[PDB]
Amino acid sequence: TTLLNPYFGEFGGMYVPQILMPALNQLEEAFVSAQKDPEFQAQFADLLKNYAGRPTALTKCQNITAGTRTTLYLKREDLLHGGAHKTNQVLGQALLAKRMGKSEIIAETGAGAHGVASALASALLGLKCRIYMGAKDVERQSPNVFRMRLMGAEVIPVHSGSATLKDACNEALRDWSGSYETAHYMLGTAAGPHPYPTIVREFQRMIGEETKAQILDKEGRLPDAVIACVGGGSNAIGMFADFINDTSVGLIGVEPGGHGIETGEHGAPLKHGRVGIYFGMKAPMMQTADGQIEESYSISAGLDFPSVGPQHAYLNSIGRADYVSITDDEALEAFKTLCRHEGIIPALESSHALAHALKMMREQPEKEQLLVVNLSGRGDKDIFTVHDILKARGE
Amino acid sequence: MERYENLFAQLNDRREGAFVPFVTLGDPGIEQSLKIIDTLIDAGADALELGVPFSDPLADGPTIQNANLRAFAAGVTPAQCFEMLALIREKHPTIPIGLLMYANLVFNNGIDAFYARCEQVGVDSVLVADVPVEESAPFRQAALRHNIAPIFICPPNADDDLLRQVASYGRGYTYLLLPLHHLIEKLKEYHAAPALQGFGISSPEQVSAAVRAGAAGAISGSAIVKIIEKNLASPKQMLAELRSFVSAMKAASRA
Ligand SMILES: Cc1ncc(COP(=O)(O)O)c(/C=N/[C@@H](CO)C(=O)O)c1O
Ligand SMILES: [Cl-]
Ligand SMILES: [Cl-]
Ligand SMILES: [Cl-]
Ligand SMILES: [Cl-]
Ligand SMILES: [Cs+]
Ligand SMILES: [Cs+]
Repeated sequence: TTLLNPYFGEFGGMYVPQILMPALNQLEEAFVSAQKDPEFQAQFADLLKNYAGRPTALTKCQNITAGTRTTLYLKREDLLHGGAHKTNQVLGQALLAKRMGKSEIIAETGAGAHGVASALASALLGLKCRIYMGAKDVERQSPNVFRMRLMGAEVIPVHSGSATLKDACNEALRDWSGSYETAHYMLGTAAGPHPYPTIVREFQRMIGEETKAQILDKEGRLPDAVIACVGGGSNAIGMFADFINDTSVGLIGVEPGGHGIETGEHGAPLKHGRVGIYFGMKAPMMQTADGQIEESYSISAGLDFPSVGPQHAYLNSIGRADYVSITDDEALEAFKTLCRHEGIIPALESSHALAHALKMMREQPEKEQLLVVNLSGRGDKDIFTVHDILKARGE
Repeated sequence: MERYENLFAQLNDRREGAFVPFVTLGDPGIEQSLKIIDTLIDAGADALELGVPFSDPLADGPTIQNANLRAFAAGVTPAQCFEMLALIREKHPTIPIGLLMYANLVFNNGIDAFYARCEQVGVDSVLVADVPVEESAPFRQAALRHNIAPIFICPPNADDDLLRQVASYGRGYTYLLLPLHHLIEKLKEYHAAPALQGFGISSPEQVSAAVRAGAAGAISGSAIVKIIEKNLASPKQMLAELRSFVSAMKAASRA
C-alpha cells in the first residue's frame, strides 16, 4: 500500500527485500507531508537561494550557432554550488532526513559529484555521512574522494562485484536495510525503488521551472526542445518535468554511446537494452542473454550506468520524450567547441547533451529552432581525462 | 508434488524440527558442488535451499557474495544450475528443494517459463529475495500454476497486515528473518505455511531454540558456506567438516 503511484506505466515499482519496505513507506509519507508543508518548502527555498546560488543563469550561446537558424541557450547548473545539478536534490533529501529524525546519511557515487554534494549537505546540516564508492571509482577519483574527506564524510570502497557504481549502489541498499531507523539513504539519481524517482524529480524540477520563466522572459515563447544527458535520469527529468504538459516542447534525452552502439561498449539501456528488474526497479537494463547485469561504458564516469530511471522509460514508451545517443568522440568535440567558442568548460556528461544539440543544428542549419541544453555540471574534473586523450591522439 | 507437506507431516509424527542448509550451486565448481550437496543430504539435511549465482546479489552479505564469485570463477550459468538441479532430484526423490533467486533471473526469459523449468527439474519452492509481497502477484501466480511454492520472508519489523499477507500468499514454509512468540502464534492463527527460523542459525542450540519457540525448524543461511570457504584447499576435509556440522545441527532438531 502506498500514498502515491510507484509505477510509470509498467516501469518502476519497489523491488526490494521485504525488510526494506518500511523504510521506503516511511520516506514516502515524510515526502508527501513535506510537500504540503510551507515551512519545509521555505527552508528548502532558503538553502537553494542563499547557499547553492539559485536561480542559475540561462546563457544564450551566440558564437556556436553563428550562420544557422538555431538559437541555443544553456541552463547553467554548472554554476550551482558544488559544480553540478546534484546539489539541488541532496539539499531536499537532507531536509527530509532531518524531518524523519535521522542523524546519518548513506550515499553512492561513481564519478563523485553526488558524493561530494552529499558530503557538503551533510556538513552544513549536521548529518554524519558515509559514501559507498566502487574501489575502481575510488582509485580513479582521488580528487573527489579527498573533497568528501575534507568535508567530514566517511568514504567506503566497495570491492564486491565489478567494484563499481552498481556494486556501490548495492552496498548502500545493504547498509540502509540494517540502519534505516537512524540513517537515510541519499540516492543520487531519478531511479531505484519508489519513492526515489518521484522525490528526485520533484527536488530537481526547479531546473525546468526556471528555464521556462527565463525563456519566456527572453524569447516570449516556449523552446522547441530541451535536451539533457541521461546517466540515471535526474538532471534530465529535472529539466523535463515542468514542460511535460506543454505538448509543443520536445523532450530529448541523450544516453552515452561509448565507443559506438555496435561495439556493445556503451551506456544506452533505454534504447539498446532490455527491460529487467534490478536496483529496486523494473527498467531497461544492459544485461547478458541469461540475465546477468552487464557492465556499461562511457568516457564520462557520470553516465556509466547500465540502467535508467523508470519515468524516462515511460515517457519514451508513449512518445512524449525521444532518446538518442552520443559517442565518446562526439562528446569530446562538443567539450572542445564550448571551451573555445563560449569560454565555458562543460562536464563530459553535459557535453553529450551539447553534442546532440550541435548535431540538430549542423544537420539542418536552415531549420528555425529554439533549443535549451541542460548544462548539468562544470568540466574542471574532466581536464586531466581530456588532456590524456588529446595527447594520446597527438593534438 | 507435495514434498514440503509430506516432510512436515513426517516430522510432526516424529516430534522433530526440520534442518535446512543453504549452499550456492556451483560453489566452488560443478563437480565439487554436486558432491557437497550429496554430503549435506547424507548427513541429515531435511531440505535444501540453493542459490543461483547472480551478478548483483543485493540481499547477500559477504560470505555469500564470495560464494557467487567462486561459482562465476568456475564459469557457472543459470542453465548449468538447472542441469545440476535435475541431477540432484534424480538422485534424491523426496528431499524438498528450494531456490533462492534474484528477480532478474526469474523475469529474464519470462516469469512463466522460469517456473515451468523449475517444475520440469523437480524444484519445490522459490524465494525471490528482492520481490516483496507488494510486488509478488505475477511471481506467486506463476509459481502456483507450476506446482511451485512461493516462499516469503517474514522480517523482524513485520506488522499485522504483513502477517496476514504472508500467511495468505506463502506456501511450503514461511521464512522467518514483535516478540518471537507473537510472530509464530499469529502466523499459525492466520494458517500460514510452517515457519522456519532463518535468522543467524549457526549452532545446534539455535536449532533447538527455534523448535521450542514453536517454529517447524531452522535454516542455516550462511554457516555451510563458511565451511566451504575455510577448506577450499582440502576437498576431503571440507566434506568431513560439512558432515560433522550437519550431523550436529540435525541432532539438535530431534531434541
Ligand atoms: C555533472 C553530471 N551530469 C550528469 C550526470 C548524470 O546523472 P543524472 O542522469 O543527471 O542523474 C552526473 C552523474 N554523476 C553521478 C553518477 O550518479 C555521481 O556524481 O556519482 C553528473 O555528475
Ligand atoms: Cl517541437
Ligand atoms: Cl517527437
Ligand atoms: Cl530424497
Ligand atoms: Cl535472503
Ligand atoms: Cs544563430
Ligand atoms: Cs546510462
